[PDB]
Amino acid sequence: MLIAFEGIDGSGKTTQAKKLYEYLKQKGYFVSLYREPGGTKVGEVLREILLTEELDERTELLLFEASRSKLIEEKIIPDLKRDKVVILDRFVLSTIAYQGYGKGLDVEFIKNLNEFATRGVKPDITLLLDIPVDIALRRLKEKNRFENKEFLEKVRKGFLELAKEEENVVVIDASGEEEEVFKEILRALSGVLRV
Amino acid sequence: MLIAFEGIDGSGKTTQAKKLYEYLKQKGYFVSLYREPGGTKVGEVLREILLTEELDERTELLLFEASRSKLIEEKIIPDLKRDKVVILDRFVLSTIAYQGYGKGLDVEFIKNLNEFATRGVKPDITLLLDIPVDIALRRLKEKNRFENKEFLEKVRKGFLELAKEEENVVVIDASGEEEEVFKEILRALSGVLRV
Repeated sequence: MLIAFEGIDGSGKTTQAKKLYEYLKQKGYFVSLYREPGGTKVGEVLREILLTEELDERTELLLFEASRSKLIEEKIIPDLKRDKVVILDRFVLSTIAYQGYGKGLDVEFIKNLNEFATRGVKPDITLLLDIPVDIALRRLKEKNRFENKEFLEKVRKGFLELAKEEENVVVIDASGEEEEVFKEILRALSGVLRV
Repeated sequence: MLIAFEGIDGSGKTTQAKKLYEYLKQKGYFVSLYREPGGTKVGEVLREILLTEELDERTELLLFEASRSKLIEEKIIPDLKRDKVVILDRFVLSTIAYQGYGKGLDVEFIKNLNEFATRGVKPDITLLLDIPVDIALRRLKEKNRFENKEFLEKVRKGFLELAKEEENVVVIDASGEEEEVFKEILRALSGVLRV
């Protein structure tokens, strides 16, 4: 069982992912929660580089994938083997939406690169937290984060197109309040998990 | 015109601001140098409060802003009208980096409050003296004053985040020696002030 949250910054991926983690453990499941990039010793150091160093979009993409690669081989695959419910804050769709639709890199090449890093491991379900950029931005400012509106509009559209073209993605209206967004997530999850 | 020095404690703001004051004065400009908080009679009164009283972060911000308001209308605006070169040891950027990224207050609100206190008066150029926190702390320690490392790391990052989108902000590598740093400041200044 692999559950992946996707969506633009400010969509509430980290908060909802944590809510789900606590919720499922309480129900008796063995669960893991990882963030991308990061999640492993090597992955976290790369996270630093990515968020502090001046990088061209290509080196950036390669570093995101190397982090993903390490996380997959070191923790995700072994977790799934032990029947743990793995929850990901961000995953493959975001790489495509940001690097592809946002920065202009080739989507098929990104898909091929994602495939390589994850050894073909895909989510049983992907929760796309959709939300208008303006609301996402307000929420980010509350945490003193300021993102590029123009860039995010492109990324938002990218996610929505991806939600149509591929398997197991449920679009969640993440514009509402926390508990309501979370309840909508549980309902989408009732289709793969019994809650 | 107005020149502002910004940066964490130990980045050499006071030392370099004084050096610039001397250099400009010898060149023939009529110069004024003020340090916040303070600069006025009421400001000093607020300065002691800020230094000798337990205050929540919101009250602290309002008193800083009040000292700035008084200094702006009593000295700075009149100085600028008289074509005096005004040099500031600390200014609006520091308030944002410290109270916002440092203590967690709303960055957007702080910027708005900055604007109100200054009546819109902004620097022709802002010199952000960037330096690694451990180096600044070393320098502060040799003066036998100690600052919070965890806090400054947040503040330092804050200053750099601001430097990316705030107007007329020049990042000076303040990790160098005194004369080479001042040389950099003078080069940075040549773009707005033909000394």
